This record gives sequence, C-alpha cells and structure tokens, in this order.
Amino acid sequence: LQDLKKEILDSPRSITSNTVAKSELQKSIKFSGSIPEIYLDVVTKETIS
Amino acid sequence: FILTMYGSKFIPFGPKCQVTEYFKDCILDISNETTNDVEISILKGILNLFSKIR
Amino acid sequence: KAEKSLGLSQEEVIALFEKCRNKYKEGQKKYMEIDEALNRLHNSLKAR
Amino acid sequence: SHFMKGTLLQEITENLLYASAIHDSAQENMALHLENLKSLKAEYEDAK
Repeated sequence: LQDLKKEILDSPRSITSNTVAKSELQKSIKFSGSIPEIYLDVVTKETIS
Repeated sequence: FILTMYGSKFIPFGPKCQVTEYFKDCILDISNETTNDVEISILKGILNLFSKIR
Repeated sequence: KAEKSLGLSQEEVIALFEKCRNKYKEGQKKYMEIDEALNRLHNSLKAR
Repeated sequence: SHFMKGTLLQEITENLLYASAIHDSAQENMALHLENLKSLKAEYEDAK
C-alpha cells in the first residue's frame, strides 16, 4: 500500500469555462488602460452572435 | 443574404411576391420555437416585415 | 509511538485517503457534468 | 390570456418559466455543491 500511495502522491491530490479565451484576449489587448474583467467576460461569453 | 437581397428589383417588397411566400414557408417549416437558433426567428420577423412593406 | 500520535491505524488512514481520492474524483466529475449542464441550459435559455 | 393561449405563445412562456425555475434551482444547488466540494477538498487536503 505504501508503494501504491507513493505513486498516488505523484498523482495530483486536492469552472474555467472561458478562462483560456479570456486570458488570451487580455494578453493581446493593445490597450493601456483599466480593461475591466466584465468587458472580457461579456466579449468571451456571447455563444449566439 | 436575405437582408442583402431585399430592396432590389429582383426581390422587391410586397405581399403578392411568390419568392417571399416561399421563403416564409421554408422558415415556418424549420422553425420549432422550442430548441431553435435565434437566426431562424430573426429571419421570420424580417421576412414578415418585408412582406408587409408595399 | 507514531500510531498513538496519529491515533488512527495507518492502514485505516491510507484506506480513508484512497476512498477520499475516489470521492474527490467522482465529485469533480459530477461538478464538471453539473457545470456543463448548467452552461448548456443557460445558453439554451438565452436562445429560447 | 386568450390571445396568448390561441397563438400558442402561453405554452412557450410556461416552458421557458419552468426551464428558468429549474435553472435557478440548479444554480443554487450548484453553489451548494461548490461549497460542499470546497469543504470536501479541504477535508481531502487534510487527508493529504
């Protein structure tokens, strides 16, 4: 059980719906300003238009 | 495409035109109003408005 | 001495960790399924 | 009421309201499950 636990410890122990898209939009923003997170959230969560 | 075509000589506004009637018939066929894309409802409204225009 | 300091038997604690890991994995899968269902329902509600 | 029932819009409104109520209940249960998952994650961190 100890050796099995050692391999289990190697395995990670204890939402991100649009985190990657919002992060990539934030990195390439070409804007020196506040850029509030609400704007990024509304832009990256359209899903319709 | 529908927005671009309407208003020309080929596809003019009017209730008697057969093309608009065919388009409305097709839109009513696809439309279910339970699980449908917003574009279908927008097309239905726009086609109805264009048909009403004389 | 180590057992009395820990209190619970090491075999029981390792079995509890294994069952806790299984519960964590199933809870994470349930949470992901609920989140996906909620997002799909929210998008469907907006479209409807 | 008569106009909405005749035009088959009342049933769509009832279905949308039922789906919205289910979504709100699911969001509240999702928040409760997130709190429970965080408590389980803290318990599993203690187990780790």
